[PDB]
Amino acid sequence: APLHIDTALPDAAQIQQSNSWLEISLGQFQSNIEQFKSHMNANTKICAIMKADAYGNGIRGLMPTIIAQGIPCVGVASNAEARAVRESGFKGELIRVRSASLSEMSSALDLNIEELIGTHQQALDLAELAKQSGKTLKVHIALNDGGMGAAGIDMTTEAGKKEAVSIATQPSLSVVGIMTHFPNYNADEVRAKLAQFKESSTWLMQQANLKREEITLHVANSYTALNVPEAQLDMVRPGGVLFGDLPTNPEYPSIVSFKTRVSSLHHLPKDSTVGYDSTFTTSRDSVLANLPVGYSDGYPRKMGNKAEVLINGQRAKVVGVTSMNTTVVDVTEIKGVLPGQEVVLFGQQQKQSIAVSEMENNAELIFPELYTLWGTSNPRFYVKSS
Amino acid sequence: APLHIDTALPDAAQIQQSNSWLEISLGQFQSNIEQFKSHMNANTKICAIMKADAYGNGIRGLMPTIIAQGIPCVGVASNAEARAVRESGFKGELIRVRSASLSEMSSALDLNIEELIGTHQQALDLAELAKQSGKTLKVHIALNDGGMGAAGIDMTTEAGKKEAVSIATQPSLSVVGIMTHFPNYNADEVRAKLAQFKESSTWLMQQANLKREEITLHVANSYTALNVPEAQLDMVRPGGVLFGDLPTNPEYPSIVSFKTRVSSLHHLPKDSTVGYDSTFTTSRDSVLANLPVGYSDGYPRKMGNKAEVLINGQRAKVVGVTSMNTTVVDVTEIKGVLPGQEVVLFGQQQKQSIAVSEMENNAELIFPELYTLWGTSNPRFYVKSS
Ligand SMILES: *Cc1c(COP(=O)(O)O)cnc(C)c1O
Ligand SMILES: *Cc1c(COP(=O)(O)O)cnc(C)c1O
Repeated sequence: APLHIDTALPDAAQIQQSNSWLEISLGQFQSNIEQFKSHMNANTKICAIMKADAYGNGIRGLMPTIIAQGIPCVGVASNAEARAVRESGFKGELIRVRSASLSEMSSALDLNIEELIGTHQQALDLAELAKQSGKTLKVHIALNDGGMGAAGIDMTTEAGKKEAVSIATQPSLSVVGIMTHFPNYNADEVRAKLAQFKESSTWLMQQANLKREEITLHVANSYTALNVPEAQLDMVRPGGVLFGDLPTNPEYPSIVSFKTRVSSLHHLPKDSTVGYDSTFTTSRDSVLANLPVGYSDGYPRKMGNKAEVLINGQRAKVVGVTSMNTTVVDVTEIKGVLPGQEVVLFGQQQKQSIAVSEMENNAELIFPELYTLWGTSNPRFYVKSS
Repeated sequence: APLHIDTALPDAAQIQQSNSWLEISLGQFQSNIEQFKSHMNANTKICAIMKADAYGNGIRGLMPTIIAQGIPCVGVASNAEARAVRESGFKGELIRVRSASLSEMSSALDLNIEELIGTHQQALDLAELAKQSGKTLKVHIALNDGGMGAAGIDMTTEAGKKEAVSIATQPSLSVVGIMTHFPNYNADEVRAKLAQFKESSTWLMQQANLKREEITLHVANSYTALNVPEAQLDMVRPGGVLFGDLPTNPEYPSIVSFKTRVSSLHHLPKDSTVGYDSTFTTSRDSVLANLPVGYSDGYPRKMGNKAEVLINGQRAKVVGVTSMNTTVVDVTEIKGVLPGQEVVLFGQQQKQSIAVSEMENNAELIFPELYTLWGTSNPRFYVKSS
């Protein structure tokens, strides 16, 4: 992950001299948050998950919305993300959504993160940090009732239960939450695992003399919070849906568009090869648009000869493989095309739209694989309109 | 591409609190440059191609080597890259290796870039910029003899030849180079296209009254410079080989390693699912290492259930799919594993090595697709040893 999340919010002139960029619809983000809120029980609170620099959309540009919406909790993964969240002035709960090394946790003490622990050694390490800093650190215990087998303590055996109790009774730590995480969007499976989580967390609280009314039980990602409402419990952890990436729930549109522009227009006669490996040959006298975007910007090699882009409200085929820095598009039949015109790689333009499924099929990746790396590799412009 | 290339060269403490990082062997880079130089004719000069933030390895950390080695020319793609090169104090020739929009070219005037033009409109636009800035701008004309059909002017028709002459005779521009670029690593094809390039460039110079001895003819990328020596001409444009990514020439080892560390160690009984979509189930009582790296760091989803990583000098299988931020590895049979230990995702560790072909097969990407996005998504540490 980036060591530092740049403090700049790119302006129009800066975007104008960028090769490619992301356009983030702040209105759509606000709308998605408000829509999501409308479905939450009165007794659940929201922890907005902002890992991977807010799912590629950018923590620094989105935090003022999180604050204006009065969201009480934010989740992050890296220390750079924790810093960017606190630098926004956010003074609510900040949780880490993943296991973090001791070196990560120790360097972030000033940020008041509630770490996520699932092993005795993590508890021991944090207890020592607490001791050395003269404070009691707040933690969430991750349980494995969801069956992720990743961050949590599995309690299906005697040894696992014993380890769980050790975590939960560690001196110098305050257990403020107990959680799990679900691996699938199957509602029946989530309901069965939710029941098991309630059993496991109740048992653990009994064993460690924790008071239920002081513990935040939380299990729900975006899918679960909306589609298994009884799993909302004390707090929900929506990430993708806020950004409009919950594939089961298309009523939350994506907030991200990926754009470039036509650099140059080239006349190429019939029977001319295009691109590395000469994977395409013109079948007619052609006009090709040269776009200064390539796989190093996160537009994959596989897009060539498969994808279409939008130029002047019309679909144009990507021809030849995409190079490290350049993409070539056939604009032979597209009317009105000129250098400098905006090109949509993902998003809408006039009456045309590129679907998420289309992107996925062409890239042979899932959508977040695309957009998280778009976000590390391109500036974000926050559009505020409508 | 990034709008700004961070000015920091991460130190050990900063790396220690990063989740994942790249290790760049400066010694290997120096060695690769010196080895490459040993094969260049006395009359050719070197333009080190440093696009995509030096192929993910980082312009700012590598420029002092470029300068110490007395390389006279650097090539870049984005304006941010041009800035990073000039900010190193490099005062040699700076060329753009791709078509760039007018908005890009106009914003970069202070950087003294020699732009790369293949259309009349680009020539006209730059001539106007020259006029308005009271100077003569230096340009390279891209020709299509290589058959890339991307940045160049195709001269196989009368109209193409006429456009080429218009580019080459534009008032207020100084043609300092004429070039092409080859789409394949086939030496016989490169030789045939080289002959055609010599014919086309000679004709163009005659038509526009250009003086051969003042024009730099250049056609060779890494592959061509080493494997078709007669194509070295006046200047070569090596990128990949300097960084140790020329697949035909393994005698230039890769300068990049991708690393993380063990965050936590988890005991998971037999018949336990791991990861989203529960694509893996343990067949025995297991110990799993949780690594804080995932696809948002550029370690693809497809690595799960396919790849191995190196921990304590031994290979360990990645189990379940990689998530946005986390990777799980089976260390059940690995002896000596402890939290905090370094993990090699790509590179060498003790007697083990992960091959480029292995990476490619597992990720279902070509190597530069991986490393360019590693470079935008992780800090670089420059190792200076041996
Ligand atoms: C990312 C993550 C979430 C949010 O997941 P979405 O499917 O994007 O809503 C919630 N909890 C944890 C532990 C996560 O890692
Ligand atoms: C990237 C590029 C090069 C260098 O290519 P390698 O195969 O990495 O050596 C040379 N010329 C142009 C025009 C390029 O775009």
